[PDB]
This record gives sequence, C-alpha cells and structure tokens, in this order.
Amino acid sequence: VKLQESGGGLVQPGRSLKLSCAASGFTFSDSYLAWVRQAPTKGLEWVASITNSGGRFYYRDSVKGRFTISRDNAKSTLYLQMDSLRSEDTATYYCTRMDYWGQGTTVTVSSAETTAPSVYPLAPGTNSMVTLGCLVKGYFPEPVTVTWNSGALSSGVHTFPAVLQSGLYTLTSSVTVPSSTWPSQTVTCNVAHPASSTKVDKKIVPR
Amino acid sequence: DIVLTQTTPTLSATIGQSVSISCRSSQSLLESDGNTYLNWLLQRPGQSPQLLIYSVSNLESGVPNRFSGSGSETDFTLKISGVEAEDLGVYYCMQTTHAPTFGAGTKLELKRADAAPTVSIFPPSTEQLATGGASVVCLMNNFYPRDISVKWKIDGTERRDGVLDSVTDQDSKDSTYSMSSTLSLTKADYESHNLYTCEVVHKTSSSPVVKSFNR
Amino acid sequence: QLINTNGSWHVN
Repeated sequence: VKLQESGGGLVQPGRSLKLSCAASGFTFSDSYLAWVRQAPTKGLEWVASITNSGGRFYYRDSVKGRFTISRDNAKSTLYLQMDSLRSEDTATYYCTRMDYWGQGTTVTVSSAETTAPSVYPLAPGTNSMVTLGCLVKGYFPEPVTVTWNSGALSSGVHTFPAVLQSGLYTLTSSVTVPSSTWPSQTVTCNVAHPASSTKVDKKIVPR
Repeated sequence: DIVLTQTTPTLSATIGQSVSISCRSSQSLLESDGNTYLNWLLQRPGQSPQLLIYSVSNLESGVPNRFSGSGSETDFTLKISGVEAEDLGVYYCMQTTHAPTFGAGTKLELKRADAAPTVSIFPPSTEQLATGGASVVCLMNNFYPRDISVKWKIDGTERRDGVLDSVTDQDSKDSTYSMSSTLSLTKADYESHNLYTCEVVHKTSSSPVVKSFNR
Repeated sequence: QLINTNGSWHVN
C-alpha cells in the first residue's frame, strides 16, 4: 500500500492549488479516503473526506465552499481543489485511508516573496570550549540548511527552529569547538537556501 | 463540535517504563452501530502520522504488542507497556463517531538526569548594525528538563519587547534541549545603552546564570 | 472500524 501526494507549493493569498494523491498496492474503489492537514509546529485537522464511490463527503467548516474533494477510481487518484487560499491554509497535507498515510505535500500561503537570507556571525564579545554561531536572517520560504566547515564539524552543532517575523524567517545555528581550534583554525558556516538558489559561506572572525 | 481533551501535553518516561495517555471526549463516542470510533496515532519527529490502535482497543497490524487501548464512552487510554526510544514523539487521539476531530497531542519525551544549560551571549555584528537593526543572541545549550526561563536586561532593566525564542527537539543521542533567544533592537536603540545581559533560570541552580557584554 | 464511513456528519 502506497500513498503519494503532489501539487503543494507556495502561493499568494486568494490563489488556487490542486493537490493529488497517487495510490497503489490496493483496490482504490473500495477505500474511503481523507485529507488531513498539519500547520507547522501544530497538530492534525481533518480537512475533507470521501466515500469509496463518492456520493458522500465531508468538509470541515473553515474550508466549506472553497475546497473540493474528488477521486478518479480508474486512475487510482484522490484530489483536493483548493480555491481562495488563506494564510490559515498553510500546512502539510496528508492523503490517508487511516491505516496508511502519505509522506505529505507542503502548502505555503503567503504574501511574502522568495528572499535569500543575510548571514551574520555570532562571535564572543569578551583551556575551554568556545561556542560560535551564524544568524540566518530575512529568508523565505523555509527551509535553510546550515553546515559547519562543510561537513567537518558535526558534534556540538545546534540548528534552532526558524521564527517568523514580518513574513520572513530567522534562525541561529551554533557550533561548539575547543578554544585551541578557534581562531587558530578557520570556522565557517555554510548556509543553503534552495528556494532562492543561494549558498552563503560566512567565516567567523574574532571581534 | 466534539472536543477531545488530552489532559497531559507532555510525558517524561524512562526506557522500560509503562505509560498511559488519556483522552477525554466532550460527548459519548459510542455510535448507533455499537462501535466507538476512537483511534490512536503516533507521529515521530519529521515523519507522517502512524496508526497504532483503532476502535478503542484494536491493535493495527505491524504495531508492537506493548501498545494497548481501552476506554469507556467518554474516557480513553493508550497504554505503552514498556516505552522504547522509537515510541518517542507525539500521540494523538482521534474520533469519527461525530464530525472528525483530533486531540491537541501528548508529547512523549525521554527522562534523563538534569543538565544545566551552557549560556552564551552574542553582541550584534558590525555588519548587521550597518543596516537598520541589531539582534542580540543568547544561547542556552544542552539542558534538561525543557522548562527554562530567560530574561533580557539592558543597563539593569528588563526588556520584554522584540524578544523571540526557539527550542530544539529533544536530542536523540543526549536527550537534552537547546534554546536560542534573540533580542531585536534598532541600531539607535542598541547604541543608546551599554550593558547587555541574558539571565537564565533553570531548576539545576537556585541562582540564575547571567551572561553579559558591553556596547 | 478504521473510520465511521456511514457517519451522519457526511453531506451529499
């Protein structure tokens, strides 16, 4: 049994998106199916559901009149037409028969435009362990990948969840190295933002 | 609207310990056909939800025997008879007797020895100050339990506005949490003051951990 | 058993 969602992406408010879920490994026409969403950091919500032959369906109050659940039994595919999209609709959408769930498709509804981040060093401003970091500010959408000395520094690495501010994301990433390593040897954070096709390397230099 | 209440938002367990996660319904979940449509789901970090138990007590195929479910018409329980590391995550109760609803979830975290945070304060870079604003960063790394308090003090007085916090998921290897706090200020506001302090309150110490810089 | 497929909350 396999469920694979597609159609997710970034859209401005009021715009449309159609999600699809390709099914295999079971008699599709025999299964009742649903769309379950999860807003980032939040829990699960039942969006829409449909019986094996259509005929009966359900939409949660917040999506009534905007969303349309349908299925193509001959094509083994479940659909979710989403119109008049709101920021409230930002979530990962799962296609599910309850016993089986897909990997999800992410939907981001925002007026914010794809922006590359600005990378700032976090260096101490004063026989031990030193903590250095990178402030990755003003990017959209998520995610950003942060590595230290390419893959060379992996222990003592903390990449914190991004926080939203005025439609843009900001995160910090830290690395803990021995005092004998830095500034003697180079420490660099490598920031990757696939959405804007940006790779930024920032060497951490003492203050 | 049927309200599913999972009274405990977080549970701290040791490996091999037995745990019970409760779910309370606002109305009876007994359907006219004699069935009670209450399911239990687990969602491990970065994964999609996974069905453990359906119709109060039925174990789904492929799911370990240590998971059991029981319940009345309004009170339901998922029992883990000996928690394992793979059982860590968020547990959700869910019903379809009425218009489908979920519980807010119960995070099952691992209990470890208390660990004091390693606190680090960072002044804004000269580079960012060259723009409109300044961000003052405070890190509190590898601490346990999750419960921690951070206070920002500018020239001895507390600053509440422009503060944004973020906590990592419990580390799979060391079972600790790490938190980052960012104090956002304007260049003018930043240059107006001298002493910049991060005050950290954690159960590991009676006295707060204080980290400061000047400018 | 998995879902109340016949639930009265369904529309048509």
